[PDB]
Amino acid sequence: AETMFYPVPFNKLYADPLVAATLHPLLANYVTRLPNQRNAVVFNVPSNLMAEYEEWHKSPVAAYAASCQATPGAISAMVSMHQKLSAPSFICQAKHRM
Amino acid sequence: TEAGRFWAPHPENVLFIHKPTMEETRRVALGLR
Amino acid sequence: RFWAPHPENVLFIHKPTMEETRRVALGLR
Amino acid sequence: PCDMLVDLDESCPMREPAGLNVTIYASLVYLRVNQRPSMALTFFQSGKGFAEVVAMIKDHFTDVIRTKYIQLRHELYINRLVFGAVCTLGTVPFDSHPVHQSLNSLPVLVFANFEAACGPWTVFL
Amino acid sequence: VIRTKYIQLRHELYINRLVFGAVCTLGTVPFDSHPVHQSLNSLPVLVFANFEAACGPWTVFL
Amino acid sequence: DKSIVVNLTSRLFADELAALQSKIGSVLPLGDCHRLQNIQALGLGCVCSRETSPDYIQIMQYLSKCTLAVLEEVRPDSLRLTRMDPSDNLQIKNVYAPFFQWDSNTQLAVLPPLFSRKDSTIVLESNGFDIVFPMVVPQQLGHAILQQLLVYHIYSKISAGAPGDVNMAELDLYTTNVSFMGRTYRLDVDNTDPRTALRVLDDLSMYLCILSALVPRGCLRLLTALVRHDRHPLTEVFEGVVPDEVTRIDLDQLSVPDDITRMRVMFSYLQSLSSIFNLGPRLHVYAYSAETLAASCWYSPR
Amino acid sequence: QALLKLAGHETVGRTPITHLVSALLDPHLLPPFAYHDVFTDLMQKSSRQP
Amino acid sequence: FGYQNALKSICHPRMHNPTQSAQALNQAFPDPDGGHGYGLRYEQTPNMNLFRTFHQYYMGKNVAFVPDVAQKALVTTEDLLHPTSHRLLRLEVHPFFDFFVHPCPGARGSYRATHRTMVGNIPQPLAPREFQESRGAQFDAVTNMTH
Amino acid sequence: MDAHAINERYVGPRCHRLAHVVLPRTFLLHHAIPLEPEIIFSTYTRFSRSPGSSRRLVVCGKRVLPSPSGLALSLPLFSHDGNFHPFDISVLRISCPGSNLSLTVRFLYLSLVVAMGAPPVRLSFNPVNADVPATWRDATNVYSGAPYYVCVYEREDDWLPIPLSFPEEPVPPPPSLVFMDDLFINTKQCDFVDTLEAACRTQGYTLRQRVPVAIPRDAEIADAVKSHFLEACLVLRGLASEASAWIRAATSPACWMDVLGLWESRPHTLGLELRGVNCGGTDGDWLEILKQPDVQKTVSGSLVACVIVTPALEAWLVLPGGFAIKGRYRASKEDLVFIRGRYG
Repeated sequence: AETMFYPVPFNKLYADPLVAATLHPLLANYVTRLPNQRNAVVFNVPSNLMAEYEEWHKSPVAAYAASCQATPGAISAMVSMHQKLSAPSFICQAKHRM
Repeated sequence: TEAGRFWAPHPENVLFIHKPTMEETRRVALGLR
Repeated sequence: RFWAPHPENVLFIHKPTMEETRRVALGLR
Repeated sequence: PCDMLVDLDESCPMREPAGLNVTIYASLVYLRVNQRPSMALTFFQSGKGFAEVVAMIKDHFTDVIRTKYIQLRHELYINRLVFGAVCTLGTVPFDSHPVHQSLNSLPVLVFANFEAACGPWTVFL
Repeated sequence: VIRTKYIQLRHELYINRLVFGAVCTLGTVPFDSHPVHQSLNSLPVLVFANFEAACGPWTVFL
Repeated sequence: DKSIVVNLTSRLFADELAALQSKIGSVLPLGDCHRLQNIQALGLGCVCSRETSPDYIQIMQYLSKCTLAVLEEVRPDSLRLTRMDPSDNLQIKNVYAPFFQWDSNTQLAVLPPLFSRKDSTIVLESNGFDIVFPMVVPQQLGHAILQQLLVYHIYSKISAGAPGDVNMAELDLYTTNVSFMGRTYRLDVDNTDPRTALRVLDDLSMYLCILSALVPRGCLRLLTALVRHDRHPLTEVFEGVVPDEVTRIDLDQLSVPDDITRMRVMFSYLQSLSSIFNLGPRLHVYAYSAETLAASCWYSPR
Repeated sequence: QALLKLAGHETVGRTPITHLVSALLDPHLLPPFAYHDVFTDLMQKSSRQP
Repeated sequence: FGYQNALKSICHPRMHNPTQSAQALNQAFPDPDGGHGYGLRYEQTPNMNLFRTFHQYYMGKNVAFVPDVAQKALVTTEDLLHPTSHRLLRLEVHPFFDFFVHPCPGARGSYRATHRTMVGNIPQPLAPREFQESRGAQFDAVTNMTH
Repeated sequence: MDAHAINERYVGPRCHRLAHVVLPRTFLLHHAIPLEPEIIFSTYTRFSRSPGSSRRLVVCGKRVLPSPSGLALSLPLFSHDGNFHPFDISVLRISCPGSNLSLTVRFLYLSLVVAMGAPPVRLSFNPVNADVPATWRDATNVYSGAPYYVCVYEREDDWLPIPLSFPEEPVPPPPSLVFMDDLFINTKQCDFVDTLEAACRTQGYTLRQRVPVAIPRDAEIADAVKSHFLEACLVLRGLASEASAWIRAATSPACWMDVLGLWESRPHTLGLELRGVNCGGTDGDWLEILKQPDVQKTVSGSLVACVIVTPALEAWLVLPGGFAIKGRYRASKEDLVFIRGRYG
């Protein structure tokens, strides 16, 4: 894999250090020098690939998926988690008593 | 805040350079240049 | 301990690292 | 005037003895402003005894002592070395309340039962 | 009304056409006297108490 | 009898009693024509506040609504005022601070404080309110400030939009200073709310371009025969350089029965400009005594 | 099938409300791995200018 | 008192803008220290070598910064309200938005905001893990979907 | 689209031609133009090979709501002596009346002139109308590289093209006549830093304190303050900006200050005026500088340098720690005419 592939962390659900340390031995050096960043919620992504405040998925989404139980009820937890938090979505939750 | 009290031995301003935040703005800006 | 304010407090700047910095400003312009 | 007077016994307390005697002291400070010589006269009010107040006056004028003597790394004139002097303007009784007034405003204290006893000037530094 | 008039008179517009309205002053009513609503054969008609009448000249406005 | 008693609901002190003592016999506007009244109605500075920007048109526009009353008595618990009936002979005393000499057969009008707010505003801190006084002024300066205050809000809009348009030094001396006989006075217009001073200016631009569309041509052709031939004492604004637009309307010939219909229609829009240069109420003085400063006038509002 | 029930049938204007109630149905959220010309199919059907 | 009775005042643009709320926050703490400007903005550079931009960034990195947002989603519902944490609790200003410190103007910072756009961008102290499950099981009961 | 036809009546007679320009959001996102209705635009052109200044004209701009979409404007084009110049910058300055906002947007005539290439008496009533149809022609800005559209409205007209008068030999190269501003300001910045380095040599390569700030006793901090000076010489030399503080001081009729962002940690905010502070250089005048909230943070903090420009074109580089070097902008009498014409 070191002769074919390289890791690109670009999204909150797709920047994981325990996966990215396998693909290139320089990030395996980065994870083992300072073990603060071994979490997916904490891990630093380059400024040429992602800014978190200008983003849809904005880390508390990425912190739910790391602490699931992978239950069939957790599949429908995520679908009711991408619910827009705006004014004409509150009408569509108030009719069905959500 | 008086002209005669200028070089006070304990002034109100104290320099505080946080060295971990200074090294990273060096290394990022030395990467771009 | 802090240093006390005084107008004779000096910082000696190196001659080479002021000139190697001058080489960089040529290239970025 | 309330502007000139500098009180000296002031605490949270965060205990000091009472007495019969609190003494108003005068002071007069030689300094330089705008590279021109000028003086500064302030007043002091404490019943601490003369051995403490000379140490308490130097802590008040710490900044003014330092900003003057930065000059004399270059020019050392022995006439310039004299800095201040402290007189004793007479006593006030203990626990007499200084009464604030205002005139045209100019806030002006007043001391009841002030009795005067002049002293010499002694050169502190 | 000013908009929908000068559209109708966009092409031809003579100098006599420019005058639009005029405001007179008919009289005063003292405050503390509210008008009473009244119906007459049905026509909703206000009635004022103590309307003392004056007269002003017509002054053109536009 | 007619009178107005005004409560001071808390108290008042001994400094502001001497401040209200010097301001006795002065006309203030107050809110309602009730015998009983509180402190909130008497201020002209209920709209003219300190923390907000004043609006000298809207302050003046507020002044033709109110009833106007003259102080008689200052008490530490109350202020007893006497009112002014809309057709009434009464007496007014020349207390007001920029001293302008009146005489019999003059023509007064009430203006907002336009030279010194700080003189007119005395604050009543015992009740949490400040009472603000107008100034009664003969109409030769009543109009001439409103001529000057609207010229400021034209050219301040140009300079705040782009500072390269207007030189600032010539802006301050011309747009703020009011020219009077002998003296020139500096208006108190530095930080205002011009949002109702532009609606007045947005009403000039309707009357004024109508007056430019139907100028009678005989009066245009008399200018070209006067600005370059003769030297008349009031045409000297216009030098030998006539405006070029005047000569570019000369291309048609004269016609008397087509300038009667222009002189008549222009005449009835000049009668409309007395809805945009309005002062407040009017006080026709018919007697005055210069050694007592006491005028006796006739009140007629609107 | 479930996301098209709660989104409703009605429309605000030109834009339906199914594009505007949830983010799994809003086509401006792109899937993170694109292999096709998804970038021009978004532009021809968008009021929110990309 | 349901949510549909509660909707005459929620769905109103005084509930949905920070411009009225980042000015009352700027008169509270007028000189903020804009520290690390980490997650703020996308600095674009002309590369397509994604092995280059990857390797410029992790080469000699010895200090790792955590934003204001990534240290809220790990805090529990009771640690955030305890008064030993000003700084997490200070920027909990609005339900719908998400505040941070921008380095402009001059040398002193100022407060700005980004919208959260979803229910799930509300942190775990304010929408916990077992609430998102019991809100998602209500998605199941209304649509009558079958897994 | 009403904002084009308003300017043909009121900006129209004060000009020679109007360049009707519509700016899309892609152009707006780069220059960060926040479309509020309070914004007051202003236009003036900076001539070449002639005394360069024209009069400032206030131009109306209205947002277009939807076939493009964006801010609509109208740029004035000036034909001195009967013809246009190809290399002639038409400057748009964007500002709000109350708040603090100043933007400069510049357009060149070759991106505009080329894009233009394909009984009671009756009173006349000529209302403003959008009856005239637009023709939308593409354009790209030379200075940023963001596309904008140019309207050509229907009206010795069809017989001739729009005149230009190309420059003559001898000539500087047209990449160096286009950026006439960014090569004159840059060489005033590169000569300013050579005065800052010259003050180190006459002192003995030292930095002396000016501002009384206590420095914590660590050897790594004393080497870090020196690194703020050498980083400030990389930023002052690379900086070639229209809105620098010394241009504001040369075109002044007050100390003019501009803080920098060292190591690209901050964008620059330039031309801040120090109202109420007379930079005489006496020790009582540095207390009035320290009462400003920026200089308390450029000195106690880190990663920010600060330049304070007197009206006499002498400027200090203020470092964190209170260290400062007096430097001088040298502007001759010929260059003050060049600056106060095109900028002031």
